[PDB]
Amino acid sequence: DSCIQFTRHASDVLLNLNRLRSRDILTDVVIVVSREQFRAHKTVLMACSGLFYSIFTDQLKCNLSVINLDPEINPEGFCILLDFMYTSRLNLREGNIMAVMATAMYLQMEHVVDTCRKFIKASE
Amino acid sequence: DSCIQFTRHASDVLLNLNRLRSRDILTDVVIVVSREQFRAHKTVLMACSGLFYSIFTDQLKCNLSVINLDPEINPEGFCILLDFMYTSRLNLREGNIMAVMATAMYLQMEHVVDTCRKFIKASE
Amino acid sequence: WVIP
Amino acid sequence: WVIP
Ligand SMILES: N#Cc1c(Cl)ncnc1Nc1ccc2c(c1)CC(=O)N2
Ligand SMILES: N#Cc1c(Cl)ncnc1Nc1ccc2c(c1)CC(=O)N2
Ligand SMILES: [Cl-]
Ligand SMILES: [Cl-]
Ligand SMILES: [Cl-]
Ligand SMILES: [Cl-]
Repeated sequence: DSCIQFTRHASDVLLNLNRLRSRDILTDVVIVVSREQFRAHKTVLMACSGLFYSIFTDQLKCNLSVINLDPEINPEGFCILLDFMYTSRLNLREGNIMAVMATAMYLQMEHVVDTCRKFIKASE
Repeated sequence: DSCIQFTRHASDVLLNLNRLRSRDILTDVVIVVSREQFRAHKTVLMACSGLFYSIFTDQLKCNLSVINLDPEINPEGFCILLDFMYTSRLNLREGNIMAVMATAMYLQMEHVVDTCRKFIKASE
Repeated sequence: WVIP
Repeated sequence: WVIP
């Protein structure tokens, strides 16, 4: 086509989706990770994670307002990944890398798994 | 913070939101523009448009599944702008520029209004 | 705005 | 991945 493109559009959309999440506006699911709860938008979760894409395209699970993650999932690791989904920013640290990588593998977030593997290999 | 950032993340999220729209997955509103209907995600509309941001933060309108636009709004102009919202790509042409600009003004999409004004000024 |  |  003969379209023009606005370079910052995708980033501005994601910034606004994050602002809606922070104000709990039109959030439609709560992700339970042991004792912790995280409110989010199903569409953003699906757009970032192979696991959520599978869950919310399921004819029964698409209608659930609560999703309980595997008890082995670390809430801080999930929080870091949820923040990444809404911002493109990953708070990767020596103290959280193992939890972040394990959570990204479970959530099926290949690019996060890739950078975690690379950061781990560099420290050995 | 000491975060790392994935450059393509925002673009990949928007590409997936557009794929969900094309397959009518978790779309939660229909925008009626005279004889035409457009299914979309309220969160994406709010993230791109000052008008939809106002509509869906309203305590009554946030719950509506159908929104009827002003009868002066051109469906093709709306279609072009809805595509822009989900892709960052604007199909701006001599034959549609006036409708696109009028629709962007109504939808409160300042960056689109700006490029339309610039393209019009160049042709006079 | 750019030509993509 | 980059340093933002
Ligand atoms: N929503 C949506 C969606 C659609 Cl529509 N099509 C294709 N993938 C989608 N999302 C999704 C699927 C698999 C993975 C990711 C995202 C990131 C990753 O590492 N794996
Ligand atoms: N959703 C959301 C949203 C939030 Cl949370 N905060 C601030 N703006 C939001 N969206 C929005 C408001 C005004 C305009 C646009 C988008 C594009 C434009 O030209 N005007
Ligand atoms: Cl439920
Ligand atoms: Cl990823
Ligand atoms: Cl309704
Ligand atoms: Cl805009």
